[PDB]
Amino acid sequence: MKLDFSVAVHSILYLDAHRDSKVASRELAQSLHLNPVMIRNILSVLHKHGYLTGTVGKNGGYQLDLALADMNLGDLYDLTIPPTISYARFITGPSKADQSPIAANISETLTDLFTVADRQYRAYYHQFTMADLQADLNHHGTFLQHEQDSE
Amino acid sequence: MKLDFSVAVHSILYLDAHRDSKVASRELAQSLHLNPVMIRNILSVLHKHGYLTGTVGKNGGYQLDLALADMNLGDLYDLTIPPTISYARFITGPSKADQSPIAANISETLTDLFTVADRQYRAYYHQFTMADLQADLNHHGTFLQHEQDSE
Repeated sequence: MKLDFSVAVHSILYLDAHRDSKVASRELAQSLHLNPVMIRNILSVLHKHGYLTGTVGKNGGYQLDLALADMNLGDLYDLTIPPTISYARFITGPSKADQSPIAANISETLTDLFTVADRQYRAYYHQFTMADLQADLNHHGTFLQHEQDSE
Repeated sequence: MKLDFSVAVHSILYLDAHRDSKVASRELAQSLHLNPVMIRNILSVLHKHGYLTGTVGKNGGYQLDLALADMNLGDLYDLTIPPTISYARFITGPSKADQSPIAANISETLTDLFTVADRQYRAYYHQFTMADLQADLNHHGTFLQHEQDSE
């Protein structure tokens, strides 16, 4: 399901190359090298949130008529890979009085740790747009250079 | 397997509370609420890398004789959850001439994107030590306050 971000990125880029066209799921799935059943949900999510138009029926399909420069990459990431609230699967000890100091406190400490860390991760993508991503696709090493420049 | 970080954190904290003792896997597993078979590997990894001593046999077990202040949290994170090099499972298109511009370039662009983002994530933990983590366990909200102070 973390594949969803790439499905969205790849689909937006594909639609940007074919702005004169409605593109059905089957055509997008060919390009993404996926079963349509596996991308249908993401295309629907992008449609519902205003990324894509989506006419139904014969010769219907998805179409992009907005600018990549207006699509924050972090907004896209956050939509396709929504933030975790519960980190319980990654935390040891008990679940929710004679808890040991460690057992009683570990879940709240790690939850805060992982949540802050995840905000720092997600902050990275918010610096960029889909136009930056398209820039990198055309001139490789652009993200790597941005990292060097920041360091 | 991302549970491994918490297993290591929790085990180090447990051993810090019992520095007069050798603690066998069975005792640690009781505290972590895990089967010993599931923590044996991490305790071995921590031992091999100098975190813990580990005498074998009757009344043997693990023992901590180093300072939490000397254990970088990011070093620990990186050891227990090693960096991904291949992001192929999270990337669409083809695998490694008539590739479309998008298909030919997406894997390298997303790989760079995800790799840089992951360095920014991992940088977060490198700011702290196990003594900071123990501080938060005893006074909750310490990591949250550090985030506010940074903002």
